Amino acid sequence: VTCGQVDANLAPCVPFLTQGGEPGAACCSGVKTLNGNAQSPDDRKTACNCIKAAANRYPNLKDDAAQSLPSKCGISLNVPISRTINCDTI
Ligand SMILES: CCCCCCCCCCCC(=O)O
Ligand SMILES: CCCCCCCCCCCC(=O)O
Repeated sequence: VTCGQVDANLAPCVPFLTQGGEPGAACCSGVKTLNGNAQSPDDRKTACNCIKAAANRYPNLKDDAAQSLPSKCGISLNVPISRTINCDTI
């Protein structure tokens, strides 16, 4: 898992992450792609830290949209969607 793939798959989610509403088909497709390609614990930790880096690159979006993104796209995660989670301690 590389952070470039994370960014490419989450790029269609920026409109929903800034303007709310419902995540489109492309954003949910990217979310499910990322979820299905991060299988092993190391893959999931890598993807989590890539997502944290991306969130650092967007430091002015609040959390609620990203919190509702997994349920809206039909996935379930074992971590909260938060800037302050520690990815390497699960
Ligand atoms: C936990 C390993 C990574 C699993 C992929 C989750 C898909 C991304 C969901 C959160 C996206 C975001 O809130 O920016
Ligand atoms: C595995 C999903 C959790 C990913 C770690 C950080 C996710 C929250 C970061 C803030 C999301 C945002 O508002 O862009």
